Amino acid sequence: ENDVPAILKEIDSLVSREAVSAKEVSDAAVALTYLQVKANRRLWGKVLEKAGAAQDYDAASLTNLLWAINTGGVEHFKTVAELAGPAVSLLPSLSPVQLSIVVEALGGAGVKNYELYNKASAVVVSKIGEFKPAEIARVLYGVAFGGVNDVALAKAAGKVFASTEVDSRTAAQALYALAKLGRADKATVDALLKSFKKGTESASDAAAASFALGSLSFKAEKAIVDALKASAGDLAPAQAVEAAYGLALSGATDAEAFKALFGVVAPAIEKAPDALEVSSLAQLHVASTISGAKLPAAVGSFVAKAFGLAADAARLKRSSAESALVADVAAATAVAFGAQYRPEVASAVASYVKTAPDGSVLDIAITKGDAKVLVQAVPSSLLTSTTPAKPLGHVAAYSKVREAQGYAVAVVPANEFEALPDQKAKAQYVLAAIKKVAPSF
Amino acid sequence: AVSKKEVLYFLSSKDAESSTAVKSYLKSLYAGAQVEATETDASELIAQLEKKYLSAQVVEPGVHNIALPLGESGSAPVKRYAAELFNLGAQAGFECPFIEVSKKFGQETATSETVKDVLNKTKSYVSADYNAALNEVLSSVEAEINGPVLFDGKTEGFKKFAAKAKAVAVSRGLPADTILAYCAGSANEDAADKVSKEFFTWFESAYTADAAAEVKAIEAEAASILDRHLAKPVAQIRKEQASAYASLLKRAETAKGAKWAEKYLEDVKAVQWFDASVAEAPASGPKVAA
Amino acid sequence: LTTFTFSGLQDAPVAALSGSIKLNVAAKAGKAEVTVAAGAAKAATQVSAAALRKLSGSKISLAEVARISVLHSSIQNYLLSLSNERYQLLSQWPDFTTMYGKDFYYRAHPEDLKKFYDAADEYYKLYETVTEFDSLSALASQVVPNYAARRRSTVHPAIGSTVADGAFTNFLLSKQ
Amino acid sequence: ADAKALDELRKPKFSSKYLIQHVSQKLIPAVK
Amino acid sequence: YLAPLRSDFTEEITAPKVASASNLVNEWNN
Amino acid sequence: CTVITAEPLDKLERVELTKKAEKFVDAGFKLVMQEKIDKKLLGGFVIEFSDRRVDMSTAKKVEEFNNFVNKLVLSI
Repeated sequence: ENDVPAILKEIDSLVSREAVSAKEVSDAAVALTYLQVKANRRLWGKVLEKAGAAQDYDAASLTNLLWAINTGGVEHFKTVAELAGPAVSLLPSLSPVQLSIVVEALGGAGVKNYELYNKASAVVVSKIGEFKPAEIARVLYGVAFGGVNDVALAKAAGKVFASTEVDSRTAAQALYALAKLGRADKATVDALLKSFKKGTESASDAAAASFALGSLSFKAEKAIVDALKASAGDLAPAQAVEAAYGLALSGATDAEAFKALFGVVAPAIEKAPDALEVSSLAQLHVASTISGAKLPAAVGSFVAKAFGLAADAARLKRSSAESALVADVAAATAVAFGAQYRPEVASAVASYVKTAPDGSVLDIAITKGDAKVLVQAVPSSLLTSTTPAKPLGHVAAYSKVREAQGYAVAVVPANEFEALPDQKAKAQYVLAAIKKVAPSF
Repeated sequence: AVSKKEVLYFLSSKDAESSTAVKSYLKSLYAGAQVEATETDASELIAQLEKKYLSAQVVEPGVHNIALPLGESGSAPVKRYAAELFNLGAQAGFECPFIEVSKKFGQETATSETVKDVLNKTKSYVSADYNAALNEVLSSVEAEINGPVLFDGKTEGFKKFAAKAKAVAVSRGLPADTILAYCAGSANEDAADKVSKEFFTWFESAYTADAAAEVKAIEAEAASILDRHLAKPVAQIRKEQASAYASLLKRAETAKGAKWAEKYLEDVKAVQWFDASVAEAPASGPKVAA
Repeated sequence: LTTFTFSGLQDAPVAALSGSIKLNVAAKAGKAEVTVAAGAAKAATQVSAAALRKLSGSKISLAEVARISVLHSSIQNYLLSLSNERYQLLSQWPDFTTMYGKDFYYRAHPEDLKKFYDAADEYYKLYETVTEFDSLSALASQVVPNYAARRRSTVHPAIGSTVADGAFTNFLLSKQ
Repeated sequence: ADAKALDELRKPKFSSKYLIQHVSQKLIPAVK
Repeated sequence: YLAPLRSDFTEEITAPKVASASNLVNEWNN
Repeated sequence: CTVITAEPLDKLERVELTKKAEKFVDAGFKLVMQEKIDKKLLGGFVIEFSDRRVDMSTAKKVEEFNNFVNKLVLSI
């Protein structure tokens, strides 16, 4: 009388014929996510095939389909980004809850459609107060994760996030959107952080808020970390790694919470070492090295290799406005230790490229006897997008993990470095930054 | 095996035959093997050549996983196609395509002192119509100055050239002012996002029109090939396709021991497996063990 | 998809839309009882808000199992959709089997009769070659290598003339 | 034999990838 | 069904070379 | 001689230049090279011996490099 696989056979027979309309496939996807059918991939694929192939789409069926795609955890870029046609064409015809669901579920998959996000931000910046704050958090999430660095929406959303008290889930979505934006406006993040005081109804709430606070590098909140140490069973390993990483970047000392988050990722790595991305293994190594927590003996060395792999892959695919910056900083660092002509500049630049202990290649590394001083260049991509322009938390992450390898990381940001008029002022700034961390040089 | 620099491009890659190589290398590193040192050598020519021949090993399998939007009406399939090409370029180590072709411009003509040598060295990376229009604007400025228009920017010859280059740019349909205000930046963010929200709408129209032109070329090529092929009798079609398949299979059976011939034969056997497994159950499709 | 999702049991679809499958939920405050009716089978589970947030922790990552490529299957799908448009005008050819009898053979000029019989033979040729569907998979591998050599650029795969013209106007109209 | 995998069937088959690899394994050592 | 594998790059950013519309529909309608 | 460079000469760079260019005159010859400037070269130098032209420049190096690669990619 209550049988799940028989109704899954019924839905599989439903979306296998020729004449599935929009409402039928939208209903099939909703009834799939209400039944938690992740074990059966091909039935989900039939639903996505008939959802991409369908030609009619009204507002309700498209909204329910995008809701089911986002909530079911299913990703397929072709069928999701080909739903943006019905998203743009019905963008007047969507209610604010529907427009929020549509733009959030299309921003989740990384759909690079700038006209949809531009028009949705325009509609939500004309009618600001009409949207409930969860809806403006969803539109902020969708415009932030779709590649749009829209900041008019960010300030006009932070006004509402500071005026009216929002939910924990709404504030977590707002924080994660601001972390992808890279904003670090303390006046609105601190207004959003009062919502994390009643306890988190979901573990993804506290995990995403911890990652957002860590990536903007503020602090812990004493109730996010309690929710994480209380409910780290409802986290995927790729989610719990980002939770521990956002805790360690924010400066947390609660090693019990790191034990809780590590005891759900380390059985996942020991079960399948190939299940997580190398970026996630680097985040696990940074979280395990900064907070002083421990790992198993086969996992600590594994993420010790994998952090070197992730730093090398970030080195090789450098954006070549950072490569000119590293050449500039290495030239000013060669001059700062005595170089008045060009061949000694080039021979001192070509000697700063010594190898790290874990296998990675450090661009500027100086050894005077036993003292290793590294210089880090932070171009614009690892800076905060607001006008004070402080570096992000991943910068301090790399600095604090190289400090555990024995290096004195003199971080040189490029909001200040490229404003100096001559190369001698750049050598002055590089020596002032090296003397600040290790004045023995 | 993987040669320790192929693995570094494949971490952000997501095609299957590279993802299995990453996962095999990480399974090798899990069972007590050491990660080699990344080579602190290979000066900028060999480094750029290694980039050129390592990013192609990500671009080339990543192209064949991107379905063309052939014969689709609307603006969203073309935007999906160009968005997938953007994500492939971002996973292959390329930058934003605007930034990359700008870097190619600044790399080709770092030392061209007049505007004619800039306009003749990057003739290829610009359309020949826009290059011919810039040649006629340059000769219209040289008809007044009777000197080579200096590629300096503060020279009044270059300013009188730029006041007509902006004219031919807006005449070509592209807003020069929006692009210039974006790439020169601005001070306040409340006026910088209002030029970003015009430059990126131009940019979305730009790559949408370019990917749509590529799709129109593939549509016209497929229509030409089919309208040639449907004129033939059946037996000529069958024997010429069997002959071309036999010759292209003899090209792979001629080479032995090489990796591409072996992978070619493994892919032929995988295609025959696909045909046999569809034949085993045609209403359900190929057998995928989950 | 991203790492963290923010949907489930909140502004959700409360009801189904089409008659092929009927859905109803129980909009309580803490949990929710669902019931789904699709024809002969009936299903009704009970899930919580903390059970849908565990759903998007594992990503499905749907991918297409194609014969040769997704690219080659897209080009072959287009070639078959063109061959359908040729077939749909071979479907409107007039029937010549109703003019084969000998009250049409002997009332007609001999050269016009040879021309009519050659027209019937030409229709059999055209209809037997437009339905050679096994040859489209070999035709679509002639469009593939030129296209893949176009996307194997030294600049960028997605690059084209309009983006290069805009960046050339930016590079030209700056200082030096 | 039959029903291989999913991550073995998502390989685009007749991409080049190996003539690019056969050049890059014989050009880069011959140019260093 | 199988293609000649090429290992070469395009250097220029050129027009996509739209071919001419072949005359099969007019010939078959005639 | 005539040393055609890209940047004006520095004191250690000049003595390294007369160290590297000394291996072309086939004795202990004291090259009394003259200096010229040429922004078209992207670094390096060009010796004009007034009988021969020795091209240690960078633009010639990248042209010979691209010719070598475009000669090897057609050989494979």
